[PDB]
Amino acid sequence: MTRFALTGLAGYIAPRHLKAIKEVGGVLVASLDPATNVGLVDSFFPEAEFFTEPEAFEAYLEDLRDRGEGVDYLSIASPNHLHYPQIRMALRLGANALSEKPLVLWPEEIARLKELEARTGRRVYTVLQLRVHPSLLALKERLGQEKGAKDVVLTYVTGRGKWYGKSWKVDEAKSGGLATNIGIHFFDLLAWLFGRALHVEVHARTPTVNAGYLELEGARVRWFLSIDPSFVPEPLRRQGKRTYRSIAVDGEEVEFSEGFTDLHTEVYRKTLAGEGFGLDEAAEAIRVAALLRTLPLSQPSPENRHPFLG
Amino acid sequence: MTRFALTGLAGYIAPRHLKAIKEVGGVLVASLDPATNVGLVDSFFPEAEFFTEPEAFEAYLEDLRDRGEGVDYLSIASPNHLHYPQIRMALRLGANALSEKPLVLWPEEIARLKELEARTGRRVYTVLQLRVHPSLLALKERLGQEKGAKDVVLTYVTGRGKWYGKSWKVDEAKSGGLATNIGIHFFDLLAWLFGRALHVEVHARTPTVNAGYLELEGARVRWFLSIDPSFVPEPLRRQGKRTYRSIAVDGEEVEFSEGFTDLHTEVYRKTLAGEGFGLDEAAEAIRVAALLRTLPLSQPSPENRHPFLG
Amino acid sequence: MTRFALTGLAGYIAPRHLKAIKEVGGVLVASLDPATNVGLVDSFFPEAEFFTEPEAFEAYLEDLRDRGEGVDYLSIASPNHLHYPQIRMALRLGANALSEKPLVLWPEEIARLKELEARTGRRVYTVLQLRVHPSLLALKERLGQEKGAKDVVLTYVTGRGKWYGKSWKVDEAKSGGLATNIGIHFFDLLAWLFGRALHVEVHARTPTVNAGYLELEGARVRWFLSIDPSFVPEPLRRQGKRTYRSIAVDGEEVEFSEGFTDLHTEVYRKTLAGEGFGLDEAAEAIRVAALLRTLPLSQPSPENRHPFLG
Amino acid sequence: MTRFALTGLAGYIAPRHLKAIKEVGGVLVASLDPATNVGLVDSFFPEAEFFTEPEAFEAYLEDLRDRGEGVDYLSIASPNHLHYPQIRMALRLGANALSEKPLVLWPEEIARLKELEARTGRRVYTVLQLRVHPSLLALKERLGQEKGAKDVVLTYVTGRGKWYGKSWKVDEAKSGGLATNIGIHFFDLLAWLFGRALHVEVHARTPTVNAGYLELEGARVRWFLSIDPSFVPEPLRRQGKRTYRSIAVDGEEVEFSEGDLHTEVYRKTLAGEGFGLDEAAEAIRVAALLRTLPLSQPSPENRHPFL
Ligand SMILES: NC(=O)c1ccc[n+]([C@@H]2O[C@H](COP(=O)([O-])OP(=O)(O)OC[C@H]3O[C@@H](n4cnc5c(N)ncnc54)[C@H](O)[C@@H]3O)[C@@H](O)[C@H]2O)c1
Ligand SMILES: NC(=O)c1ccc[n+]([C@@H]2O[C@H](COP(=O)([O-])OP(=O)(O)OC[C@H]3O[C@@H](n4cnc5c(N)ncnc54)[C@H](O)[C@@H]3O)[C@@H](O)[C@H]2O)c1
Ligand SMILES: NC(=O)c1ccc[n+]([C@@H]2O[C@H](COP(=O)([O-])OP(=O)(O)OC[C@H]3O[C@@H](n4cnc5c(N)ncnc54)[C@H](O)[C@@H]3O)[C@@H](O)[C@H]2O)c1
Ligand SMILES: NC(=O)c1ccc[n+]([C@@H]2O[C@H](COP(=O)([O-])OP(=O)(O)OC[C@H]3O[C@@H](n4cnc5c(N)ncnc54)[C@H](O)[C@@H]3O)[C@@H](O)[C@H]2O)c1
Ligand SMILES: CC(=O)N[C@H]1[C@@H](OP(=O)(O)OP(=O)(O)OC[C@H]2O[C@@H](n3ccc(=O)[nH]c3=O)[C@H](O)[C@@H]2O)O[C@H](C(=O)O)[C@@H](O)[C@@H]1O
Ligand SMILES: CC(=O)N[C@H]1[C@@H](OP(=O)(O)OP(=O)(O)OC[C@H]2O[C@@H](n3ccc(=O)[nH]c3=O)[C@H](O)[C@@H]2O)O[C@H](C(=O)O)[C@@H](O)[C@@H]1O
Ligand SMILES: CC(=O)N[C@H]1[C@@H](OP(=O)(O)OP(=O)(O)OC[C@H]2O[C@@H](n3ccc(=O)[nH]c3=O)[C@H](O)[C@@H]2O)O[C@H](C(=O)O)[C@@H](O)[C@@H]1O
Ligand SMILES: CC(=O)N[C@H]1[C@@H](OP(=O)(O)OP(=O)(O)OC[C@H]2O[C@@H](n3ccc(=O)[nH]c3=O)[C@H](O)[C@@H]2O)O[C@H](C(=O)O)[C@@H](O)[C@@H]1O
Ligand SMILES: [Cl-]
Ligand SMILES: [Cl-]
Ligand SMILES: [Cl-]
Ligand SMILES: [Cl-]
Repeated sequence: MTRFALTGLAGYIAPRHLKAIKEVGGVLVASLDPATNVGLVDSFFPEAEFFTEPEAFEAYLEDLRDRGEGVDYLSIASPNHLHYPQIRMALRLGANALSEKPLVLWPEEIARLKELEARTGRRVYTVLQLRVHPSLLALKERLGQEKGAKDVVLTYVTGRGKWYGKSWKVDEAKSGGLATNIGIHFFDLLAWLFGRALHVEVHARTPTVNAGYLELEGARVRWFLSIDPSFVPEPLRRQGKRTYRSIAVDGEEVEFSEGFTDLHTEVYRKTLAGEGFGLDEAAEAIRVAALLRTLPLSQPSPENRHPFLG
Repeated sequence: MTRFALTGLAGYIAPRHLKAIKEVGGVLVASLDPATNVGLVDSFFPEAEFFTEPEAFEAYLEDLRDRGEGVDYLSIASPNHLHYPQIRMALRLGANALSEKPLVLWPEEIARLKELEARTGRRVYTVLQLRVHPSLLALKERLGQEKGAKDVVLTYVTGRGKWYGKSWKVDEAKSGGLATNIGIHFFDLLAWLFGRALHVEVHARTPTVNAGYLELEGARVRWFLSIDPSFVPEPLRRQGKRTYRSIAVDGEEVEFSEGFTDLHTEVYRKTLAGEGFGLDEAAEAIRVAALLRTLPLSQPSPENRHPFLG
Repeated sequence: MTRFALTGLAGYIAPRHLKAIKEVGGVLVASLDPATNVGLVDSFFPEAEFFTEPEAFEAYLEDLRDRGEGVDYLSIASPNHLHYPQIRMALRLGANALSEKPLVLWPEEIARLKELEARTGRRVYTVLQLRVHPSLLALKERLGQEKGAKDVVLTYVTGRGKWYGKSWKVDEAKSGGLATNIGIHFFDLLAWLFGRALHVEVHARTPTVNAGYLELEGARVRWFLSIDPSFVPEPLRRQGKRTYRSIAVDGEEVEFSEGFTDLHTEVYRKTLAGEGFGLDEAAEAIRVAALLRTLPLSQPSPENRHPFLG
Repeated sequence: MTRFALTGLAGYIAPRHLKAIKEVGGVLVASLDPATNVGLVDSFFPEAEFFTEPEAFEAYLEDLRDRGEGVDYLSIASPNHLHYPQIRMALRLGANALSEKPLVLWPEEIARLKELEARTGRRVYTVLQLRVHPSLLALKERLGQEKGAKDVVLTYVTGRGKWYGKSWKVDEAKSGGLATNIGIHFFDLLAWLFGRALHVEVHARTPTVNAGYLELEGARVRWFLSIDPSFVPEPLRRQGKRTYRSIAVDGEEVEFSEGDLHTEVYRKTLAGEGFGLDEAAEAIRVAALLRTLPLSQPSPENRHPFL
């Protein structure tokens, strides 16, 4: 049984990690979370230890290591800014890391972790589940058959109620900003499908809307991201729908369904089989997100302006 | 359309409150919780306000009240020691209070809420779902048919992993202790079936077990409470059970480990129709738990001793 | 003997409040703060009650009131975004409020407080110690003696090390931003001296620097505000000084880096003597600070530019 | 210049650590505390880094050493239950530790630290200022110029208002209980003066009082500890004194109610004369026994007067 510890046990995404650890036959040995509604853990791993203090959690896994029972993986589902130091914890404990996205917030942290992987003999992986979504895998094989850059329009609107503005997720120093926190997976999907960003522009940057343009090696991309559910197109909004994804590639919609229940598990599966997404796979989206977070706004040309920008 | 606010939204029991508010066709106007994994609320009430600061939640509700739009109920699912001051907030805001058990921790607090109900024109109600469990309402019907006090064996085992001992639930000043935080349900069930407690003894009192004997108007009761999954009887531990709740009366036995899904809803239904559990109904279990809190351990006569003790 | 309760006991400013209350012959009945290094309080008011939960602090004060022993004042030293809801608490308890600056973050809040004072017959005061600084009182007396617009240069450097960036003080939602949390002192000084701001520009807004230009009824004002200690005039840096506050107006320069030891007690004295700063006195600086918060940066004309951006 | 990092910067005792570091020529390079009224630090070490997340502080310190700029000491002033894990962080970073009392909460943690010291070549020290108090260094003096068991009465009343009951200091899992959190100083003083405890009893253990009786190699000791100020003897009381610390040894009283001892401790620690695991271990063993022994009824001759 591969042996896991987990951070962020009380959070929204952690149950998918409990399910994944179970479904690959792993065992959860310990969890860390300063918050304590975590009792769902009893249904999966009735024996797991639990800590509220990071140093106590670390001291415990270090004793496990020192007496031959260390965890193989620290799975990390804490707020975004804690990814890097908790990955650093995984490696100093002689463990591999399996971190929620964004893997870390800064290109400079990716580099530092490259070095520590070397000197530590351990590896850093990340959960990028769009990469295992069967429609998007299908999209990538097709594109492999095609010549020429694609023109892409990417839209993602994901309504959040009021609690969202009271959470770490809108605190730029913890979340990296809207584009990072609700965008990272789409910029990662774009890098995966279309390669490196030669040019990056940001055209709107407010508390509820980020929008802009990328020129990547394989695509020109106009993109729009929002947490305000009224950018949902009116035919779906009159239905009380709260979200809307759409990637169109050369005017054609890319149909990937919501229905998928298993993608965290598939990621965990790939990772254990030595096919996981490492620092090299993750880095380009992080680099773009860091630029998006820090670049001054620019005025878009008409070719370059997302349609929702008007 | 009854208007609710709710405290402790991120917690373990909150989701059953969100379902009861929906199912009774109320609307959730605002929630408070310093912890912010609360996004499940979007699935129910995508417009509700949200606060992490109680003073700000209170000023918002007060504004609504002052402009004629105040909530009807404050549903309270925060840790036990805050039930009382949040019920006080409820009344001072013009809302009835609908509070998780233990309604409050101390009988002196019960008596203060009685005065205040009078000065504020609103009511304090409590969630005592064992009182609407159909097997127990059934058990109560049979008991009413018979003359004489009954001899009762009450066994309540609810396994918890290590997380429980890092939570407020084991902090006696926040939870009132194991016999309050878990036991109040059964002390209240026994008050409802058998009336007042004439004599109370505690025989064991450790971080994981509490046990003792009560003489109530209608019954003699030996009781055993534990958070150690190991006291679940062997036949049920084999099939993976962590929770065992049984009352045996003269030797007829009812299991009620099961069937709680939407008993919260039913409590909400009764409470809205004016047949809710008020301060008069809740006081006696509260008085008993408070006594069990300060009481010195005593040696049990063998007729007074629960069978899981020896 | 004036009865006080206090919020924010564990913080940087609270010790001036303890001293103020003691020195005007007040007594501290109770305090509130989630944080608990507050033991200094025993050496002022060894019997005061202490709460970490706002709802409990409030129920307690309300009991005191209900039995004819309410506090006379709630002194408020919590983070800036909590001022409004805590003054609302004080008034709903039949106490006056004496709040730290900024009295509140939003002008519209000043208008609700005004209505609550009439209903209540209680008053909301604020701590504006610059208005009692002898150097600034004397400046104001001299300026009284001459008609015509004044030409003003205001420099306010309050050097802060790295800890400041992890504090609520740099979280815009809680502090209002540098120009509010520190700036309000000098925007209020300026309003007090020269009246209403007719025109407002912001030239720099970074994490350590805010600067801009005002035109008020009585004066034009070039201002610069920084928490970077490198901005202290070299001559004074040489000497270990980390804070520099001066106002230069028409051929005279008044320094006010020091002289603050007793100013909080003098504010309490004036307020207890019915000469405190109320909503009317505080509102203009609050209005300007709220404007500065949202205004887009603009290119300064050279004559409108503070010399430190020079 | 000796390089320190500090934990617990926002708390009650931290300013004595800032003063000590400054006064022995040290430099504070970084601090950790989840709480943020820490601005006092700018008037000592205006350049120090500051962290609220332990993992982030530790990554930073590790970076410092992965490139030759490590701290030499980690000064630890966080709640008691965090001493052990923070000392571990110190040793794992290649730094020595200088931890507030009690050094750790359990005897078994002492043994594990002793192993880590050997693996690492680094050392764990602790702040036991009563050992540097000139009035107790002088009691110890007079003492070792006679043998034979002493008869000792220890009274330690350290008055605290209502805020104390809302603090980690009364949470037994964090503080170890009253006899540990306050008691450890006098249990250590006694072990230092009189050696190992051979017999231990507890006669009262309430939220405000712990009292009992010890027999040590060199003394019998009746002891009483309270955070309730009303146990200050009615003479010193009617005048609003709120702390009283007395050890009477065969009828003669030394009083240590009123205090720079932290600096002396840092000095001796950096001078190679600090208080290590060996020194700290006995008080820790006794405090652990008392947090856990069942109460017992004292014989009259073994019962502290104040009972
Ligand atoms: N793949 C997806 O579909 C998906 C969806 C949501 C979130 N996420 C990602 O998962 C991570 C968690 O997001 P969440 O949505 O579950 O947010 P969350 O706020 O619901 O959960 C956060 C949890 O982390 C805890 N935490 C805070 N500090 C910690 C520490 N020092 N150590 C351990 N735990 C700590 C908090 O108490 C909280 O319980 C984020 O990185 C986010 O980007 C991914
Ligand atoms: N009938 C049942 O089956 C049942 C089961 C579990 C719990 N409960 C009761 O429900 C209440 C909650 O229990 P829980 O299990 O969900 O514990 P929990 O720890 O999971 O949930 C606690 C929630 O309260 C929040 N909280 C803390 N302070 C608050 C404040 N000042 N205002 C608002 N919220 C605050 C915490 O952040 C947390 O999110 C308790 O009274 C418990 O006795 C009943
Ligand atoms: N006039 C001045 O020179 C001056 C100086 C500093 C602060 N102030 C003002 O005083 C207030 C406090 O500033 P601070 O310097 O002392 O910063 P601080 O961060 O040092 O102290 C803040 C205290 O508020 C507490 N707190 C948080 N939430 C609370 C709540 N709901 N109720 C009660 N307390 C709560 C925190 O735990 C902390 O102990 C701010 O408004 C600030 O603008 C004025
Ligand atoms: N020798 C003495 O006279 C004396 C006096 C007080 C305390 N102490 C010891 O010092 C330590 C601190 O006591 P205190 O009086 O100053 O209590 P305190 O509660 O005033 O200070 C505690 C500080 O620790 C911080 N903290 C909490 N978790 C932390 C973490 N993971 N990392 C860093 N800091 C964290 C808190 O935020 C707080 O600022 C305790 O061991 C106490 O026994 C010694
Ligand atoms: C009826 C009753 O006694 N209610 C009390 C009872 O709650 P309930 O009935 O739901 O316990 P049960 O185990 O049957 O839950 C089913 C699942 O949820 C999981 N569970 C349960 C509790 C929890 O906090 N977290 C959690 O994940 C658990 O792992 C199970 O798998 O114990 C709580 C507690 O001591 O904490 C008390 O606060 C309640 O007042
Ligand atoms: C794939 C992807 O976009 N991942 C990101 C995505 O989450 P996901 O896709 O699951 O949300 P989706 O809208 O599809 O609905 C799921 C349901 O749960 C609700 N939801 C959503 C987030 C949350 O914290 N809580 C929550 O209840 C929501 O109301 C729905 O009802 O948004 C997160 C966020 O917005 O913070 C990011 O942190 C993630 O990186
Ligand atoms: C030597 C010794 O016993 N040390 C222990 C002792 O501290 P010390 O000697 O400093 O307190 P003394 O009673 O002499 O009061 C001094 C003044 O400060 C105030 N004081 C005191 C403690 C506090 O936490 N806060 C505070 O303001 C108090 O109000 C007085 O005004 O109590 C601590 C505690 O209670 O936790 C333990 O952590 C220490 O290890
Ligand atoms: C009058 C005025 O400008 N008030 C504002 C001003 O505070 P004040 O005048 O006291 O600071 P000054 O620069 O003189 O430092 C004095 C010493 O204290 C130390 N100091 C200072 C602030 C602090 O938070 N902590 C601290 O330890 C500092 O290291 C110095 O050693 O900054 C506060 C803030 O920065 O948030 C605002 O909340 C105030 O409203
Ligand atoms: Cl822990
Ligand atoms: Cl809020
Ligand atoms: Cl409280
Ligand atoms: Cl940090």
